[PDB]
Amino acid sequence: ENQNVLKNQEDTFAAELHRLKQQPLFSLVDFEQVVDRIRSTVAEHLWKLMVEESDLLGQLKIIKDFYLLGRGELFQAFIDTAQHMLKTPPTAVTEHDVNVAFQQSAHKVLLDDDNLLPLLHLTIEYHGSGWAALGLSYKVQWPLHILFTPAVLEKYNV
Amino acid sequence: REIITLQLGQCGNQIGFEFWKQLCAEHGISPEGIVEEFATDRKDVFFYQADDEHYIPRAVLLDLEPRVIHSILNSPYAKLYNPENIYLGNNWASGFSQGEKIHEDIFDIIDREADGSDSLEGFVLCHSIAGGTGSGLGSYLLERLNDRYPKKLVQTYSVFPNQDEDVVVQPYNSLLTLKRLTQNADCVVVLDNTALNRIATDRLHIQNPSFSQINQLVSTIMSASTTTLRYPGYMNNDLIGLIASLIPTPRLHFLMTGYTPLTTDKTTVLDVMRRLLQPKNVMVSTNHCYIAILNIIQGEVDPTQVHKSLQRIRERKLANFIPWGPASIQVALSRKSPYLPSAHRVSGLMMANHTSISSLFERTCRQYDKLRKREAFLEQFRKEDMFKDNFDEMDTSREIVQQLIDEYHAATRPDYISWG
Amino acid sequence: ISKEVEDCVPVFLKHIAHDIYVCGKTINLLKLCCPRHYLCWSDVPVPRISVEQAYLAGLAGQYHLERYPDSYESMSEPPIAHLLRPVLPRAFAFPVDPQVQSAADETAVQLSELLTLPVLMKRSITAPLAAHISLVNKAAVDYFFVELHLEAHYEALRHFLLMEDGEFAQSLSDLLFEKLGAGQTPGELLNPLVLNSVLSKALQCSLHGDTPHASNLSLALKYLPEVFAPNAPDVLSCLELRYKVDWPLNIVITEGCVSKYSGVFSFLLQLKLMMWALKDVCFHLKRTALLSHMAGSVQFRQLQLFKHEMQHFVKVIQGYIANQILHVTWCEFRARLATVGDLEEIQRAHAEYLHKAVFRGLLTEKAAPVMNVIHSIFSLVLKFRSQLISQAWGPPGGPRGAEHPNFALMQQSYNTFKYYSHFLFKVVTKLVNRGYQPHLEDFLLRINFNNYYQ
Ligand SMILES: Nc1nc2c(ncn2[C@@H]2O[C@H](COP(=O)(O)OP(=O)(O)O)[C@@H](O)[C@H]2O)c(=O)[nH]1
Repeated sequence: ENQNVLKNQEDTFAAELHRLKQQPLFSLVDFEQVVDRIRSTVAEHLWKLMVEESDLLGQLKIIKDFYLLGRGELFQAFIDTAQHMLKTPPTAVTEHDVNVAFQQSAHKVLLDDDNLLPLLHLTIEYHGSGWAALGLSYKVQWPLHILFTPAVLEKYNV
Repeated sequence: REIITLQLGQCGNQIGFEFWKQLCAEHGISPEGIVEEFATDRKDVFFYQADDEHYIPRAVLLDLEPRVIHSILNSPYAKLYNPENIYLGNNWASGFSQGEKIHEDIFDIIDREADGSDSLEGFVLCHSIAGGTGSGLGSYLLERLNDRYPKKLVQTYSVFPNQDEDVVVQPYNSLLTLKRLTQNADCVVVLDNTALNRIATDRLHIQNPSFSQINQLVSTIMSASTTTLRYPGYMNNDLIGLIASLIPTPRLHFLMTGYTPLTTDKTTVLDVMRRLLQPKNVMVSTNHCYIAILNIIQGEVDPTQVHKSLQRIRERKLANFIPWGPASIQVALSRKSPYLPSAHRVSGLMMANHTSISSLFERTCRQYDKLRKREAFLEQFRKEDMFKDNFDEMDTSREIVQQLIDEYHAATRPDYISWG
Repeated sequence: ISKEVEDCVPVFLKHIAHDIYVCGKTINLLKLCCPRHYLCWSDVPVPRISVEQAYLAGLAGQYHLERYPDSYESMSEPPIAHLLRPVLPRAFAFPVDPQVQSAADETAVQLSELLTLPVLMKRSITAPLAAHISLVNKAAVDYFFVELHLEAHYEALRHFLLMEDGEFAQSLSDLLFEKLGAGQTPGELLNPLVLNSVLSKALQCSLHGDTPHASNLSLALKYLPEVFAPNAPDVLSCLELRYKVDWPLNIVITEGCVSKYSGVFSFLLQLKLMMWALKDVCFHLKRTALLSHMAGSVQFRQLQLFKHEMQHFVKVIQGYIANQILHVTWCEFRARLATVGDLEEIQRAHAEYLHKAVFRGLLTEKAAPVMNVIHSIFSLVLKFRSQLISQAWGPPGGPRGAEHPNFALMQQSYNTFKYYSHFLFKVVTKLVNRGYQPHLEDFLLRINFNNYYQ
C-alpha cells in the first residue's frame, strides 16, 4: 500500500461483506469462504509480482552461491590469498583488509559481470584467530524484505 | 599554434600524401580543398583557412630529380594541397650534398608558411631513414631547423626500415641519420617495415605488394596519433603537453606504436586497454621494461568502466615496467568523427617509451659494424669520398648511437639517477 | 502542509497538502509569464470541474551526418504544441468516465450501510486532481527546457565556468599569468579595463564558438589583493566569473548554486597555474637549449630529471580531478536532467551535479587534509622552479654545477617535495581505511600504480 509515491475488487468484496452483514445469525463457513476468497486473490497477485518482476530464482542462487559456499573456486581462492590476515587476531582495521582481499579474490577467479559484487561484503567484529569472527551479509531489495527478515539470514550466517 | 609538416623523399612524400588524404575524408574537406556541404572540431592547427573555406594543409613537399613525384600532381587532390611550394642519389652523402645547394629556397618556402600562420609550434617530418634521397637531405634539414627555429618543437614520423635486410649501404645511411636525429629531434615516433609486413601477413594475405597496403597501416597510426590535437578536448589540447609525458629524458625520445583493433574493419574499455598490452597488436619488431606508457581511446566510451578498467589493467599487470621514471600508464579519451563509419566505433592506439626499441637500433649498428670491418661498401664514390675523406662522421655517429644504446640499458638499471 | 500543526487528514490526507501547493504556484508562474497555446489561462478545453569517389563517399558520410539530425528530431519532438491540445480534451474526458460511474456508485456506496467502504474511502472522490497535476508538471518542463533551451545554459556554464572547453580555459588563464608573474603585482592587473580586455580576448579566441550563450559572461573580482605575493601564487586570488541568469531560470539556478560553480574555477585555475610555469621551465631549459651544445653539462642532465619528477606528480593530480568531474559526474547529471519531470525535481539534479563534483574535487571540508598536503606540494613546486630561473649558467669547464649555482639548494628542495609525496602516499590510505571514501580509492590507485613508491 505504501512505498508507492491492486485490482479494485474492494467494492465487489465490500458488496460481499455487505451481504454478510445483512445475514441474521453468524455462519462461520460463509465468513471463512469470503475471507479466503480475498486471501487467495492477494497471495496470487503478490506471488506473480515478486516471482517475475523481481526474479527470486536468481536471488536464491546468489544466497547459496556465497552463504552456502556454492562458489567453490572463489571461496577456495579467497581462503588461499588471505590465509595470514584471517589467521592473525582481530582488531578494528582488519575489516577493510579482508574485503579488498575478497574483491581481489573476485577478479582472481576472473569470472565477473557488472554489479553482482555490490550486494555482498565481509563483517569482522573485534573486542566482542580472525577466522572466528568472519560474518557474510547481503543487501535485500524491499519486495524480498519480508521473506528475508534478519532472523533467516542470521540462521543462514551460522 | 599551427603545425607545418615537412614531408620529404619519395617514401616520405607517399605517407604525407595519404595522411593529408586520410584527414580530407575524416574532416569536412573535398579534393578541391573547399569544405563539403554535409559538414565542432579544431581544424585550425592542421589546416590553413583560405577566404572561401579552402582549408589547405600546411604541407611542405620536397622533391629531388622528380619522375614518379609527378604522380602526386596528377591526382584529384592536387587542388587540395596548393601552397604552391614544391621545389626541384641513393647515398646518405649524395642526399646531404644536394640539399646544401638548394637549402635557401627550400628554407624560404619554410619562412613563407611561418609568416602566413598566426603562429608555428612544431615541424613534423614524414622522414624516411636510409631513404636514399630521403635520408641525408632529411638529416641536413633537421640540423638547419633547430638553429633557425629553436623555440619550436620537432617530431619525426621515422619509418625506420627493416625488410629482413635493396640498399647495400643501408646500415651506413641509417647510422648517420640517427646521430643527427638523436641530436636534432625533440621527439621521434618509430615504425618498422617488417613489423607492419608481419601485421599485413597476419590480418591479410597481402605479401608481395607490402608497400602499398602498409601505407594505410602507417596512416591509421599517423591520423590517430594527433586525433586529440585535431578534435577538441579538456586536456593535452596543445602538442607540447602530450609530448612531455611520452619522453621523460631528452636522449630517449623514440616512441613505440600499437592499435587495439589490429582489424578495425560493443567492446568495453577494460577490453580495448588490454589489447594494447598484447604483443600481436604492437607494430614494432637482461631485464627489459617500458619507461612510461600512454593510451588514447575513441568513440562514446562508457567512463565508469575506465575506473574499473584502469584499476583492472593494474591487477592484470599485462605491461611490465619499473624504470627510473614513475611510469603510470596515462588514460586519454577522444571522439570518433561524425563522417566516417561507426563500425568498431570504439578503437584505440598506444604511444609508449620502451627499451626494446634499443634492440632495433643495435641490429643496424650490428650490420654496420660487420660492414665497416669488411669496408665492402665504402661507396668510395667521389661524392662519398670528397664529402667524407676522413669517413669519421660514421665513427662520430657510432659513438653517439652506442651512447644511446648504453643509455637505454642504463634506464633498465635501478640507477639512472646517476649519469646515463 | 498542516495549518500550524492542525493538518486536515480528512481533505489533504497530508498527501495533496503538498501537491495542491505545488500545482497552484506552477500554473500561476507559467500563466504569469504568458498565455502558452497548451493552457493560455482558461483556453484549456472542457476540464471537468470535478472536485568523384571522395564525393560519393562524402554522400555516404552526408547520410551518416544526416542520421544525427534524424535522431535529433526525437530531441525536438516534445514541443509539438498543435498535438498537445488534442491530448487535453481526451485527457479530461477520460476522468469524466470515472466521474460518470463514481456519482452513480456514490449513490450505491451511500445506499450500502451508509458507506459500504470505510469513511476514509471518500479520498476516491478527490482523486481526479492528480490528472490536472500531471498536465501541469509536464507542461512546465517543456517551457523550462526546449522553449528556454536550459541544457544549453548548463552546457555553456560547464564549458566556461568549469572550463570544459580546452582552448578557452588555457587562454584566459595564459594572458593573466604572464602579467601576474611579470609585475603590475599591486593590483595593476585588476584594472577593470585589463580584466575586461582579457575576457573578451579569451572568449573571442576560444574557437569553440561565438554565441548568444557567450553573453552573460563577466570577468570580476571579490576580495581585493593588497599586492600579489612571492611566486605570484594568487593561491586564493578572488577573481569571480559572474553569470547573469534570465527571470524564469533565475528560479532554476539559485545564487548559492552558482556560488559553488565558482569554486572549481579557482582550483582548476591554480592547477593550470602550476602547469604553466613547468612547461615554461622546460621551455627555459629549452631556452638555454644547452644552446652551447658545444658544452654538455653533467649537472644539467641531473636537473633535467628533477623537473620531470615534479612535473609527473602535477600531471597526475590534474588528470585525477578531470576524469572524476569532467566525464564521471556531468554524464550522471545529464541522465538525471533527462529524468527530472518537475520544478522540485529539476532543482535537486543540478544541486547534486555540484554537491558531488565538489565531493570528488576533494575541496570538501572533511577532506581538508589531502588538499593541505597539496598546498605544501604545490607551494614547493612554484617557489623552487622559480629559483633556477633567477640564476644564470657559468663558465664552461670540467664538472660545472655552478651553472645556476643555487642548484645545490634545489636538491634539498627536491627531497622535501619527495617527502610530501611519500607522506601523501601514506595520507590517502590513512583516510580510506577509517571510513568509506570510495572516491579516494581512485586517488591512491593512480598515485602508486606500480610501486610502494616511484
Ligand atoms: N612504409 C613505406 N615505406 C616505403 C614505401 N616505399 C618505399 N619505402 C621505404 O623507402 C626506403 C627507400 O627509400 P627510396 O624509395 O629509395 O627513396 P628514393 O631514394 O626517393 O627512391 C626503404 O627503406 C623502404 O622501406 C612505402 O610505400 N611505404
